Amino acid sequence: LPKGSTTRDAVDRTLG
Amino acid sequence: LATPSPFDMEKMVWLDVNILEIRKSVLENFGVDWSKQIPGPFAAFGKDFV
Repeated sequence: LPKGSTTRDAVDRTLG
Repeated sequence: LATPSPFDMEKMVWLDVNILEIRKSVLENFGVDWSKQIPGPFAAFGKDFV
């Protein structure tokens, strides 16, 4: 995904 | 003369679930497709003897 996307943040918030 | 509590405090459980899935696919269709069944030769004869 592109660096600034919101989907990238949502991905970063999974698998905690 | 003792009485029970209305209910019993139970331990609480937190559940964390993860489902991950990736799908990938490739499709190609290339080349020349020719006819495979074609008409063949013909021969006919006819006569009136009488």
